[PDB]
Amino acid sequence: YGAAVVNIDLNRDFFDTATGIDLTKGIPLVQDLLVPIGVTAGAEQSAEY
Amino acid sequence: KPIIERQGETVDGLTIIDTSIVWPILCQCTYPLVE
Repeated sequence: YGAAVVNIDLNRDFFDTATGIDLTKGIPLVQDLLVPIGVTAGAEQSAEY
Repeated sequence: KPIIERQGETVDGLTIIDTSIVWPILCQCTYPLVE
């Protein structure tokens, strides 16, 4: 009695945080698979989606 | 007096173009690879 919001997403268990991906935001974010070769320092932070 | 004319190599490296300067730039030359 008193739930503000419920919802559906990716199970933070089958997709473990250690050996594979990560989910703190909604998007399942992995580190370095497709990094844009030649840009500034703050870029590529979206190509990790 | 012309602006371009025939002459042998000058006392400076501008005449006689070396053509061997191709293999180093295909092997022994790291680029910024694209910081």
